[PDB]
Amino acid sequence: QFDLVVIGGGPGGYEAAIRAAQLGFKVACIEKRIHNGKPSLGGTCLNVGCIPSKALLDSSHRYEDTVHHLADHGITTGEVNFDLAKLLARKDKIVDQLTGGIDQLLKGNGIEWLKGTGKLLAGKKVEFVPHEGETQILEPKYVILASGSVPVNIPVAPVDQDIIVDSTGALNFPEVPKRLGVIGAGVIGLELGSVWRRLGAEVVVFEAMDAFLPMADKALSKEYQKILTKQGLDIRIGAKVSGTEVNGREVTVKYTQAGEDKEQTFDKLIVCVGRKAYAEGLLAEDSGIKLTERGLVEVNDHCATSVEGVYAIGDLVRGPMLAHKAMEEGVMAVERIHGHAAQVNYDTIISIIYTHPEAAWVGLTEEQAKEKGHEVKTGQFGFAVNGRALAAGEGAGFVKFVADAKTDRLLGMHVIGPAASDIVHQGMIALEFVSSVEDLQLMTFGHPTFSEVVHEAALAVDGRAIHAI
Amino acid sequence: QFDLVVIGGGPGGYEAAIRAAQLGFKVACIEKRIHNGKPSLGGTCLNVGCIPSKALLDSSHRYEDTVHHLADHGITTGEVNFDLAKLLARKDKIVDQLTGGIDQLLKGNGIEWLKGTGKLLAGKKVEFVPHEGETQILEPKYVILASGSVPVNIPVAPVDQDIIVDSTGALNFPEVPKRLGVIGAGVIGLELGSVWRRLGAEVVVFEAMDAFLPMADKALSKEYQKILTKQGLDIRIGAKVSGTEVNGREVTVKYTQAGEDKEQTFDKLIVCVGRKAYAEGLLAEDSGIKLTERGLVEVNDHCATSVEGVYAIGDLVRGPMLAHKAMEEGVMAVERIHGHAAQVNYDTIISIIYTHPEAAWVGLTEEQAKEKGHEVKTGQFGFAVNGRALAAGEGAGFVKFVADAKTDRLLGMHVIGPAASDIVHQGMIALEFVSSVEDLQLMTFGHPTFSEVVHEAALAVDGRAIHAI
Ligand SMILES: Cc1cc2nc3c(=O)[nH]c(=O)nc-3n(C[C@H](O)[C@H](O)[C@H](O)COP(=O)(O)OP(=O)(O)OC[C@H]3O[C@@H](n4cnc5c(N)ncnc54)[C@H](O)[C@@H]3O)c2cc1C
Ligand SMILES: Cc1cc2nc3c(=O)[nH]c(=O)nc-3n(C[C@H](O)[C@H](O)[C@H](O)COP(=O)(O)OP(=O)(O)OC[C@H]3O[C@@H](n4cnc5c(N)ncnc54)[C@H](O)[C@@H]3O)c2cc1C
Ligand SMILES: [Cl-]
Ligand SMILES: [Cl-]
Ligand SMILES: [Cl-]
Ligand SMILES: [Cl-]
Ligand SMILES: [Cl-]
Ligand SMILES: [Cl-]
Ligand SMILES: [Mg+2]
Ligand SMILES: [Mg+2]
Repeated sequence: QFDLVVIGGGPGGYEAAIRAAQLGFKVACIEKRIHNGKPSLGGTCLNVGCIPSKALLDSSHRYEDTVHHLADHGITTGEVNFDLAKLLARKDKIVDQLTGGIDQLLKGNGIEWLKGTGKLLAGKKVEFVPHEGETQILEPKYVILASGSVPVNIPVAPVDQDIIVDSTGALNFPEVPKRLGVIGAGVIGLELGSVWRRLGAEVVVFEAMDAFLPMADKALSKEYQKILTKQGLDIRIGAKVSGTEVNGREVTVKYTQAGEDKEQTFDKLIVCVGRKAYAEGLLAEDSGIKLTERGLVEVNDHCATSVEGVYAIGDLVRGPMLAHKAMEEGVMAVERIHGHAAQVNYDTIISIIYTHPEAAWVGLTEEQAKEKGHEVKTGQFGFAVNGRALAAGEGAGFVKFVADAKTDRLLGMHVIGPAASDIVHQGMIALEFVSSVEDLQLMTFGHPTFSEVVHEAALAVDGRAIHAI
Repeated sequence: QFDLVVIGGGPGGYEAAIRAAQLGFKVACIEKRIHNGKPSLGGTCLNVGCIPSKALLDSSHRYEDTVHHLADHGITTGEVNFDLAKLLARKDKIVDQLTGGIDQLLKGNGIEWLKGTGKLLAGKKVEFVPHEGETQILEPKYVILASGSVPVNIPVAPVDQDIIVDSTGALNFPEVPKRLGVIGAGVIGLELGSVWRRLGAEVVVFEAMDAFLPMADKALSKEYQKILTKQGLDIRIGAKVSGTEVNGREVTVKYTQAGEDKEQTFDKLIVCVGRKAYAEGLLAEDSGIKLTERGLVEVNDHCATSVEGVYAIGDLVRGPMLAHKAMEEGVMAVERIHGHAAQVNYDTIISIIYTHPEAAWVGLTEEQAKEKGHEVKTGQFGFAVNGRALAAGEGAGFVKFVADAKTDRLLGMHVIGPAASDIVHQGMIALEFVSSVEDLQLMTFGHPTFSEVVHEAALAVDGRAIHAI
């Protein structure tokens, strides 16, 4: 007998299950994934997404760093080699450890992991079809839909798991492709392209839109594109793929650019133009759940669906398709079910791109602030002259703040540089506390540290950074 | 002619000068240092302190990582070697670039750098004795004393800057010593010891006191001692040096620990038992400035001396001997001179140790909180299970929070691990905003990041971390 049934065992689903167990609910988490013959919790994030991509980014970064960034330190290595199979096996081991860890967490919280598929029926009943055995009809009072996402498909570039792959296949190439095409220049394509480029592939990253990273602050995307291009990442803009032709162990990409039909041949092609909500087999025709024209489950600000007691979260519903967004939505849904007015602040959700250097941002871009009626003032300071960055040999990028000129209210923070993914949390925290730019100016930041650039950027908003020319 | 005269061109002094110039004052900064044959600003921090030590820590960390932490990633190399002269030259070039940078900042701000010594005479008069030129007596309205510090000297281990060196010589060894003795297990000794150990030295560190890092939280110092010892730093607690003996190119350290007289021989010995205020040639006998006990210029909370119009900042006065403390006291002194009730919060000053892994803390330790009357609750979470840390091969250490059990007020943060120097700024900001533990619990931290360990530790304070087994 379960009070709450969660359909989906990804970041959203398992976080919700754990929080519910902490609050006294009798919980079931239904998750169908079987990864290399083992049922596995963790969703996209752990099994074929965030974690594996971060592992390959770290290993490939170490390789590039060893070949190209040791000479200035007076360090020599002679030959430098990588064994791709060992590099990939390390990633697989990390994934195994982490998915085993979540399984242990559910067991420790007294949560039952139902291995199989779940479907929401009328009256909030849930059909559980196990991998092996008798189908069960559960009758919970509450249900959290957390079915996540899958890759967007491009009909003219069909994935075959061999020459043309999606992000899953891109994390598993058995050899480094000599020529690699990547369709999509969002966070996923930039990261996957960087991994293989560092390991020796000649990479072309296609972006069909006329703009690079459209949701990022324009100053950030402009500088970031410049930085990635400088590293050898060939980002091709205004290129719309119109067809593909697989001939043996090669694939030719036909694309339109500047009104002309062009072509380029690659050894492997990655299709990563985004992800879409996945809800196949999620809802019975009489579930009573309202859908949107774009394929999402409709919810309000608190993730509540049209059916009382049924919440929907993560990549399945509106908002940035990020792991932490799914996790906090899971917690919010459970707390709401339990009567607490929990709320995710969608204006303080962090975005990170794990390239090197990293890019990260939170809050409003300069354009968004202007669009929303703010009289805007901005300020930025670079890592180029930062003592810590020079010592580390990582003097590139900057910290930019967006603020209100009338109230001095901090509205957004945009960063490219060392420790960007952890530095952006400083801005996120300041935003949660409704910080003014002055609040940050009055604080003592450690010296020498990458973080003091944050302080200098705060001073620069009012044109008074100490170390500015 | 000058409104303000600052005696000392270290972080405290030049920071004060620039702020003063921004506020419209005509400023003179008197700095005597002659480094590598020419006059140079930046003080201890830039010339023989923070910056050069950070450069060597980074290069030595690269060497160690290349020898020992590439195999797990499937990366192999030929025989790894380092050219010590070139490694040191890199550090020297970074210091030269930075010192030149400060010089051009003073000129850009319309500040006159007087190259020579300064002395506060009666009636706020200041005697400038240039290195080359006529001596002049200036009559400013305000004076800031920022003469800084120098190492503590111990007649038992006299510095010849060859066999027995202080922190300055320790940053310039012409060859890696096979056996290195380090007197002092403070931040500086742990860092200098780590540099040379990484480069091949067999290192022993003597600490006179019965405790390791007594100002740190006990849980942090305990784990940190274990980590550093396992790396190869033989940290000898309660080891009091009674004498040194130099025999040719070797030095025997005689010392007492646990009741027994012992000795060991080394190729080099570093003396870094702390730093003391430096005020030689700073004050005329009739300057009118008050003193305390050991050797500090007495000042109130705003760095005001007993003489109206005269302030004293940085290592010259009470408080943590840190660059950022000097920097903030310099800005405070200048804003007080200008009429504003500026204030430095000494309970939010960050301490960082730049070993690998890094250690960092801010606020109250668990013992300090109890001493001040708080009913204390604590929470901690480790990087060992953090996905980002596993991906990076940095899975060690933890984040620990100290908080009041009755009011939920956050009191301190203590970190060992990846990005510690930057993660600790998150705690610093939360303390500046008078954060409760619940405030941090309700925030969305990015996933996967080292920073989400902060969130888990906040939740662990109330025994509800989602990922705690
Ligand atoms: C290559 C790549 C890299 C990424 N990198 C990052 C990053 O750096 N940072 C970041 O924040 N995000 C990243 N993401 C996105 C992140 O993985 C998702 O935002 C996150 O996994 C969404 O979590 P979720 O719980 O909503 O859905 P999912 O993680 O997709 O989990 C849903 C789970 O439910 C299961 N399921 C679906 N339907 C049913 C059913 N009817 N019955 C039983 N089980 C079902 C699925 O098997 C799936 O495992 C990345 C994604 C990819 C593909
Ligand atoms: C090896 C080492 C590593 C360190 N690492 C760190 C770290 O990681 N983080 C950190 O926060 N701190 C660190 N410190 C400490 C830091 O360098 C000091 O706290 C900081 O430099 C203090 O700045 P200041 O302006 O008070 O004095 P100083 O930096 O000492 O500057 C004072 C300057 O004034 C000059 N002077 C003195 N008397 C006169 C006079 N009468 N006339 C003219 N000039 C005069 C001196 O020559 C000196 O150049 C380190 C120190 C050392 C030795
Ligand atoms: Cl994808
Ligand atoms: Cl695939
Ligand atoms: Cl913008
Ligand atoms: Cl201490
Ligand atoms: Cl303690
Ligand atoms: Cl005294
Ligand atoms: Mg066009
Ligand atoms: Mg306020």
